[PDB]
Amino acid sequence: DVSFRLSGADPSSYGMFIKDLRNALPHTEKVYNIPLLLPSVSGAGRYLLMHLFNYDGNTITVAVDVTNVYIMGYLALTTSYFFNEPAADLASQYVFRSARRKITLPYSGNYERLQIAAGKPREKIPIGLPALDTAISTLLHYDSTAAAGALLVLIQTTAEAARFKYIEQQIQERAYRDEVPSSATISLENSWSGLSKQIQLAQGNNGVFRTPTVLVDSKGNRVQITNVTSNVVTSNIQLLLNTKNI
Ligand SMILES: *[C@@H]1O[C@H](CO)[C@@H](O)[C@H](O)[C@H]1NC(C)=O
Repeated sequence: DVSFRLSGADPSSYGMFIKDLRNALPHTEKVYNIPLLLPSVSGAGRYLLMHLFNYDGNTITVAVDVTNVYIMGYLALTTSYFFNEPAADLASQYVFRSARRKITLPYSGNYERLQIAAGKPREKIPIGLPALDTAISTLLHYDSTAAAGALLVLIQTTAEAARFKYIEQQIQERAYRDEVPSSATISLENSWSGLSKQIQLAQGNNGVFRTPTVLVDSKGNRVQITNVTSNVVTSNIQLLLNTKNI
């Protein structure tokens, strides 16, 4: 398991949590020195548990699929909650089985569905450590509309930060003040699968992408990533979605 406590949290302790999260995901090989997530894991070993504690010390446990860093569900006191999707239902066969009751959320875990449920795009939802504190607190008691926004915050401040150093740094900058994600942050989130694929395809193609990936940079400028010498590949991305899952 991995843990993070909002009480006394700072950029360093958050950085340690994101390091722990990354290090808890298994891999047998690296591609261009980036860990390649496994094609599959059978049984309960597929799921990592993240223990998150809000400022008051109340906690939820979040179940994460270690092959794709997708959040499947979470436990709050004696109630488990899972996304309304086959991968999440499968996860519910292995984690939080001791919950007194299980609620299936009225949406799947993908960004478009969560944004519909929340009533707003994540362009408009502030993120940061204070927002994460709020998100944990919200998830402690069932409210499906509120939970959608909370889960958008949760996914970005955990999984997406694990996947991209830039996003981790963006949250560290929001340690004591929330701010909506940069357009670059959104671009990277939307491009993780694509980047992961092209970095793997580059292995037998002299480091060259078969298809360029279009991103937005830190200054709001759109750019094409064409090969593995790009800063996105050398410095930023920290985990690759296995092409067998793309
Ligand atoms: C590879 O990417 C670099 C740096 O982003 C770029 O300047 C260059 O034109 C690209 N080279 C090839 C062969 O695609």
